[PDB]
Amino acid sequence: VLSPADKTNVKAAWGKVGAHAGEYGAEALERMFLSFPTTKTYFPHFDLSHGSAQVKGHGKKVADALTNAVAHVDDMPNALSALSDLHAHKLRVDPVNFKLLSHCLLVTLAAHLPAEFTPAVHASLDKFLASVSTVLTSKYR
Amino acid sequence: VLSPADKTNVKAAWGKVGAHAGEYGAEALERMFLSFPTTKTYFPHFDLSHGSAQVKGHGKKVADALTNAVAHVDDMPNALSALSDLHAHKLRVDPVNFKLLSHCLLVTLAAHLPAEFTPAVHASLDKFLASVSTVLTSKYR
Amino acid sequence: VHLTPEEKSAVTALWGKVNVDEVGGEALGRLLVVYPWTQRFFESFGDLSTPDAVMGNPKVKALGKKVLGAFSDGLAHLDNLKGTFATLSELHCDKLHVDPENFRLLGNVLVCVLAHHFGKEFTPPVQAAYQKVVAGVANALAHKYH
Amino acid sequence: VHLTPEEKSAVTALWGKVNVDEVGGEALGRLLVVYPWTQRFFESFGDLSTPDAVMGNPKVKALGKKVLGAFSDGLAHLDNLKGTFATLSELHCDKLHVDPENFRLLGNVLVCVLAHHFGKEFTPPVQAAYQKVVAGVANALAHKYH
Ligand code: HEM
Ligand code: HEM
Ligand code: HEM
Ligand code: HEM
Repeated sequence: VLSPADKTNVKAAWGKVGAHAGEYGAEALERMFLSFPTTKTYFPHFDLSHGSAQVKGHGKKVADALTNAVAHVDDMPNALSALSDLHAHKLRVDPVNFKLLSHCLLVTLAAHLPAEFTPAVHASLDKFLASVSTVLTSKYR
Repeated sequence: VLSPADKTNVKAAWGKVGAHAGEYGAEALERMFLSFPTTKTYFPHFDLSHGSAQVKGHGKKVADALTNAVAHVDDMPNALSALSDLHAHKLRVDPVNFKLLSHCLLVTLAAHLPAEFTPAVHASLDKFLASVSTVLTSKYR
Repeated sequence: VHLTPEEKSAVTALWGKVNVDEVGGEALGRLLVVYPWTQRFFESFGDLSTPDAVMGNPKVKALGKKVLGAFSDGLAHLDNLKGTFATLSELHCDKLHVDPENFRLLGNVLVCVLAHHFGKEFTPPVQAAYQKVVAGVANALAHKYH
Repeated sequence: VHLTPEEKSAVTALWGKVNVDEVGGEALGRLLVVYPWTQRFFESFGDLSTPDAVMGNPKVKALGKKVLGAFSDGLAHLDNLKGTFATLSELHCDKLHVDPENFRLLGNVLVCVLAHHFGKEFTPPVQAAYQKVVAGVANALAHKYH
């Protein structure tokens, strides 16, 4: 359950990302592919090397989804419903992998927002990404 | 997300447990303590050996909570709110442990309801216990 | 953490009664039904659209039989599960990229299948022994990740 | 799966710059704040009621320092993490009953703390190398469960 403080913290941390949102999303993907090679198999039509325009383009879409989550943090299941269907039904993404990407998103934020990434804000972000991950894995059937 | 079929399946499987509910709850606890010794540490005021009146009494309370979940399957966060507070705030139960008890509940149902425990009903029950576990771990702060 | 003589007895007595042509496929089938993302690894297996389709799919039953044989193997070499499972570990980890969490899930599904099939004979001590086994197998199968 | 020479270089260069009196406590503190059930193991540590209380708690910082030293140890014996971590494994597994999933979480928290403290120096390849390390340590620490 996201507290009011969590919502505030997440809104504030994300607000500082500004025009870098797409870039940080791509960065998190890259960190995930390198640190957790099993996740690479989901992107055979992607070249996953550094500076990949595909990873870049994809990072923008990931970020847009997170932004959508932040903006509708009280209505996330509804907000990300299409995405949950996609990830469970078409993509069949292993739920363990959401924890891996969530970790890499946290690492990316930490590396870019030294002032914002306090222990409290760290906890809010973790809960936020876990709630997103929950929604995105809620549609297996 | 619990489908209508899931709700039907869970209602039907549970309905067959009848007067055995308390007993099966105690049995699941016992299976958990034996198979997963780390969980024993949460009950130092309990003797955990077979035939323990404490485990018996406790099995009844666990079952009552599940029954409450079944009866209010569309409103589970609200229905188990007190319990979620208890498990996160007072008890500080590790979330991994809910998966262990959920598994042992499934094993207990399987061992007692050969007709009911079809693959489909098995899947509904798993999703049900995972949703219960989600609610019960939703209150860390 | 491995098995006491009493656990080994319980485990072998029960395992002797297992139908080796059915139990493997039952477990694999249930994995695919209960944890549907696992179906991603079986796109060539044809119809997996309903629980009935999955359970009666001949490729599922055939592969299941092979899985059960590996568990049987495991049972026969509890003291060297790593060597026993080396080639399978290379396959599932290096070649397939199966997340090792799925090895734990399949083992637990197999435990549920044993409970279903032996009922009260599948006592809590008997399950305790089997959990050691499936944990062991999972850990060995994941070795290429470690 | 262990480290290439290039990863070992990246890892040791960065680790040399780590303040060993602060980073351990920062990681342990954050674990307690981010995954609050972990506080169950620290009832004698006094005030853990707020993020500030936890981070400035002297017992947390002291223990943190010991944790970091074990990672340092680990770094020095990547080829025998099991022996290095045996006594710690007995402690945390046989005595404390800490679920080994928590070893993975602490390692990841430490990775987040390194990213926070080195920023852009903590590149994706550098993190990749560190993940191998923390995975290794976690697996070794869990050995008494296997
Ligand atoms: C917070 C977690 C995640 C978010 C917010 C997210 C978001 C998205 C979005 C917005 C898309 C594009 C959908 C569209 O264009 O209609 C997408 C596609 C995709 N996602 Fe994710 N995703 C997440 C986690 C993951 C994970 C963990 C994996 C695998 C490890 C994954 C694998 C994929 C794949 C393979 C595609 C298809 C890309 C393509 O074919 O172009 N996603 N995701
Ligand atoms: C579906 C999962 C679970 C359900 C439905 C459940 C339900 C309950 C209920 C109804 C109570 C009694 C509350 C009261 O009397 O006010 C309780 C207490 C308790 N639970 Fe759970 N529980 C679950 C999982 C767990 C797990 C996984 C653990 C630890 C591994 C755990 C540890 C405890 C402990 C230590 C108590 C206190 C018992 C006592 O002091 O008498 N519970 N739970
Ligand atoms: C305890 C866990 C497991 C055991 C003991 C096991 C055992 C086996 C065995 C014996 C084979 C036959 C290999 C051969 O033909 O020589 C096999 C193949 C295969 N397994 Fe598993 N398996 C396990 C878990 C899993 C899981 C969880 C998945 C997917 C989620 C998986 C995916 C596959 C696939 C796709 C093949 C076909 C390989 C091929 O023919 O190319 N396995 N496994
Ligand atoms: C990579 C993971 C970990 C490492 C490397 C580690 C390392 C250590 C070290 C070096 C000590 C000092 C032992 C001594 O005084 O000789 C210690 C003690 C302790 N650890 Fe950890 N630890 C880890 C994870 C955890 C986790 C996740 C928890 C709890 C959730 C935990 C709970 C404790 C407790 C309660 C003590 C106090 C032991 C005592 O003095 O009786 N540890 N650990």
